[PDB]
Amino acid sequence: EITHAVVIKKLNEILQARGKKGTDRAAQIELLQLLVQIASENNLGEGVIVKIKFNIIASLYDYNPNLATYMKPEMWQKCLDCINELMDILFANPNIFVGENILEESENLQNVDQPLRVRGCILTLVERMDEEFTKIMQNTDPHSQEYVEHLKDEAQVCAIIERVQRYLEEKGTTEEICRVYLRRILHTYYKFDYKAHQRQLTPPEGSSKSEQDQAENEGEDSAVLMERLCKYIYAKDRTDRIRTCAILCHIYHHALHSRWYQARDLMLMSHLQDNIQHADPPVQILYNRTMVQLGICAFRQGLTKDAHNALLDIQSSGRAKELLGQGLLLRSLQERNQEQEKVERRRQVPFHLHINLELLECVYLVSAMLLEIPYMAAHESDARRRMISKQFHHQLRVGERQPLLGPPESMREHVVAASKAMKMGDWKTCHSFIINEKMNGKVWDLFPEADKVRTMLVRKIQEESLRTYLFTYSSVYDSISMETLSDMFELDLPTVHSIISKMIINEELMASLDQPTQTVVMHRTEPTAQQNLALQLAEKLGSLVENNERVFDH
Amino acid sequence: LEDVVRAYLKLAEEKTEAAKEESQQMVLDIEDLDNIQTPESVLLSAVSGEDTQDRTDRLLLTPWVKFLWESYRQCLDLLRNNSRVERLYHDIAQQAFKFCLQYTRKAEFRKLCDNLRMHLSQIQRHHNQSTAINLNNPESQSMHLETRLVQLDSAISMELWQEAFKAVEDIHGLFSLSKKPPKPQLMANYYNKVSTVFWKSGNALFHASTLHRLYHLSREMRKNLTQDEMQRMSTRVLLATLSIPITPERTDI
RNA sequence: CGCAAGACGGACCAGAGCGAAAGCAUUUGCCAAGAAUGUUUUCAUUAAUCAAGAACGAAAGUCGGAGGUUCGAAGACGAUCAGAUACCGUCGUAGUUCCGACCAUAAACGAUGCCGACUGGCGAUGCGGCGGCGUUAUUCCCAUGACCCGCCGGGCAGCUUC
Repeated sequence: EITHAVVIKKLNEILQARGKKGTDRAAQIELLQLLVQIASENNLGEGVIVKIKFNIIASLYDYNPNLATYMKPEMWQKCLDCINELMDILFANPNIFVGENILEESENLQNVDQPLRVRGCILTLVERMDEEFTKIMQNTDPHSQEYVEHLKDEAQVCAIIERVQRYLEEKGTTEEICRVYLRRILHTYYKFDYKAHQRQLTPPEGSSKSEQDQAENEGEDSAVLMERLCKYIYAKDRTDRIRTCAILCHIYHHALHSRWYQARDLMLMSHLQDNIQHADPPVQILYNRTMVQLGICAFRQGLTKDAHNALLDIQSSGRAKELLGQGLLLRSLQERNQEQEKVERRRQVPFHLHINLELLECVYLVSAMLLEIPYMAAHESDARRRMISKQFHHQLRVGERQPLLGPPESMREHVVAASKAMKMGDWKTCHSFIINEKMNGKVWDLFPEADKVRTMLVRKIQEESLRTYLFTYSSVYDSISMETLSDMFELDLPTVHSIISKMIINEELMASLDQPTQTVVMHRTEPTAQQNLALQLAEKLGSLVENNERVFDH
Repeated sequence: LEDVVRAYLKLAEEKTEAAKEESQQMVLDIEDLDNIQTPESVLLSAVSGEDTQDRTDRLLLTPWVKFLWESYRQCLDLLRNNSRVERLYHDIAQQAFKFCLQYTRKAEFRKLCDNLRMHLSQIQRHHNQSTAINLNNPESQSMHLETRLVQLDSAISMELWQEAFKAVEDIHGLFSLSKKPPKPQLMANYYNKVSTVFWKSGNALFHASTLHRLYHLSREMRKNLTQDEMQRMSTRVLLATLSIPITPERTDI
């Protein structure tokens, strides 16, 4: 009430007992409130209440008996109100209000150390608050619902982090802010096709042409912008644990929002296989996590091969469980000890970042399916020496050896179901699992590109089923109306040309192929060959192992 | 005990009835209440979520279900996995089955497991003033048919199959250790039921075989059952035929 | 059954605690003070005991005010006794209580000066700190609470012996 000296000193004497066993611990906040609502004067400021406001939203912190917990949502909203007000005071104004002298009024805090990281004590807060929201999105549970007002606080913290971004006098512009940017890209990165294509497929000539719509279309750019920008603002730190972290989040953006090409490029350039060894165990989880979404967007671009090799490394293991921080101590026998797996529970992970594992499973098992069913059709037409264990061969085998399967009622069984249909070589059986189990199962219902990936699945099935059919049937043939194959497997002649052309070249068939006449003339024998080539092999295997038995001996 | 424990499970059943309706009329309409466009944060979690009714029915119904299940498990089970007389057990089993059918299905695995364990303890236990097995087909046949019908329909209801298999195995074991008596009714019943439930899953071969078996049973039951109906014979012959002509060879890929 | 006055803090209350000694028990708040323990903080011999001199010092008593229920020197009675100015019963003044000045004494006794070093064993108790197989409180979970076991300080005491 009298010149900002009694006031300041009582500030001192309240921000002193800050820690000890006698805290009251909530009526320090209260008493900071009783030097503000009874702070009703003038110039002096609006002005220097800002900083007190820090300290006091810092009361709006420290009440809390420790770091593991989560923050009564009323406390959460009070926090917000504080921070929000302490954007008010710190747009309008610009003087920087724990230093830069003016005329005076009315300080002194040059005299302690630097105006400026106590100026930079607003980014601190807001990062803290990000983290507190994160601690939220762990203790609330899960499929159901307190949940939505909490999602709404999440909206609002989106707000906050946005705000904490445009402002930046920092020391001016570029050269460290980058971490606001970091937070902001951590709340841009795991978002969606629909908001990378509200710019592109909410119609771009049907949408408003208003500066605001450009700020929307630029808003989709603004994260992949801060890549290009704030590399140098980090660009500048070589620290492997932030480098290997950041780029993994960047490769995410590409494959989903845009080209899978750029995604494929970026990891292949970086070579972060070596670098994760230098990195600490959160970034291990990011490495695994990024590998998921690339084998996903392999299957979405429609490439069986790359989706296989990508999702292979995960499906060699059953650790995606413990990697997403979900693992029990006993869920086979392996996963001891108690106090150490809790580290994962404390560090990992919000529910809104997860993916379905049955998706991941099925997407892997289906990619391999189109590769391996022609492969084994070829093999059991006596091309066998290429039979490889510990692969989809095995994963199909364990489901194959059920004496008792009727209709499939598990996603495994729907894969087994479509597999049997592919063996028989009827398109029909593919469509069963691709429609029905994808509605069960909601493997279908998680992509706007399921529309695309339908067509990608279908024509491949129709081509490889034709191929599995041909691997058996071609002994029986004397010739073929190639026109029939086009009509029957629902393909067209230009493609069926190119297919049968590729086939007879590279599968090394004894067909002669009249492409203008649309005729094949084959006559490749013999059914007794299945025995004869088999004992010819059984024979030939004799001398070859025998030379090792020689070369050992000598 | 009969009056008390029946009145207990009856009070718990009504709390769950009220708990669902409550959540499924007031709170379910509160959920999808109003529009249904843009959730602000409902679309983002649409990549790995479900509907709002399951999302908030878990808040106000799951309790009832869980409670009931636990009670049924520890009730008769953890208080009457055997003993001497007193059926009520059949009623309890029926209730459990109904619950499994309606609410969660996983309960089946637990319930089934417990039942099997209990049957093993006795059948392979015999050591207490319990039931003096010998020629008491009453309780025997009772429990038998009970579990049977319960198991059969149960599996052939929630799209289960392993459960049905376990049930059949158990029945077979009972017949093995319960083949000392000639044979009462229900036999034909169960036979027909099984053949039917089969039909598809397995080939109409083994299914048709079971059908013919039931047809033969209709002969014995006839001489003993006495069924003056031509339509019946017709239907029988029809079922026989079909189950027969259907597949001439299996594709052992 | 209600009201008033003054006095007084039971059982709980203990070879228990605090204070230099005299002493100190109903609730709650305020005011200043102190011991022990913890500390890889500070100072660097600043200490020990004491003529002169100084503070506090039960009860009774004295002086001036307030108060005066209860008990009660003195005193008046009733008994007991040869006698009975006593022990016992009734009444009762000063005093007993509070405020302000005096008085300096007690079996003010552990009848045992103060400071320092060394020399047996054992089980407890009050306070602080530290270590631990566990039960127990709550919010579901190492906040700090209670109970159990052990260790290290200093304190009131006890038991045991060539």
